[PDB]
Amino acid sequence: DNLFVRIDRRRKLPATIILRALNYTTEQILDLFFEKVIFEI
Amino acid sequence: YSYTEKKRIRKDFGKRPQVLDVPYLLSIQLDSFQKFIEQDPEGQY
Amino acid sequence: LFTNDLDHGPYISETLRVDPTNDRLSALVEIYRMMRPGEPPTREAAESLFENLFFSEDRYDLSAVGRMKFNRSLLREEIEGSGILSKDDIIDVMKKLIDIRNGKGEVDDIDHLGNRRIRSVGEMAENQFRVGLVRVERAVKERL
Repeated sequence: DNLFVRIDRRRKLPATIILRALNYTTEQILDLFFEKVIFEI
Repeated sequence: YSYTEKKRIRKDFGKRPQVLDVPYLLSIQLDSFQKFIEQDPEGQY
Repeated sequence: LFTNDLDHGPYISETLRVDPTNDRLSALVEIYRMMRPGEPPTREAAESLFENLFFSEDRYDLSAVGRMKFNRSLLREEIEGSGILSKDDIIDVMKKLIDIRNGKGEVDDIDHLGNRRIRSVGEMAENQFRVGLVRVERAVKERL
């Protein structure tokens, strides 16, 4: 269970690369595609 | 009754009231070509 | 973050773990490697290629019916817009694909008449005429 991107049906490529190309950071990606919880001690 | 039909009337056995007339059978091609060649101020087509 | 096995999933986190790129430039050069069988590690040509691939009006075009269908498919209420893909469009596409993966939604019907369209003589003639105009403009610019 992971996502790929294929442009013009050429060859497989991971789907995170297209997000990276649009000046997106890893933590921004995780904020976009996940929901957060708070842990406190 | 029209002049052409009055010379020979075809007996109709249909029993349901005609409500919508059969449209002009060649509308698609002419409408497409008119949309192609007609002046368009909005410039959509 | 939040993870499950029935309603949610680590679809993107695992992709990131398998993802070899680290920054924007590495992703751009990897895309350039994939597109071009030759692999020169340049700087500006890769960015230009990526920009013209999807964000250039002269090379990419979502028609009015295309934009309307795109907006209706992603439940977006507004029907009009631009013929150029945005980043929000891609984000919504992947979000909806994940939602389908999560069991929330269903796939489209290929043979539904709401997914197939009629193209008549005028549209094809217009396409051919535009092709001719595009062929003319190059020589026009060259000699200008």
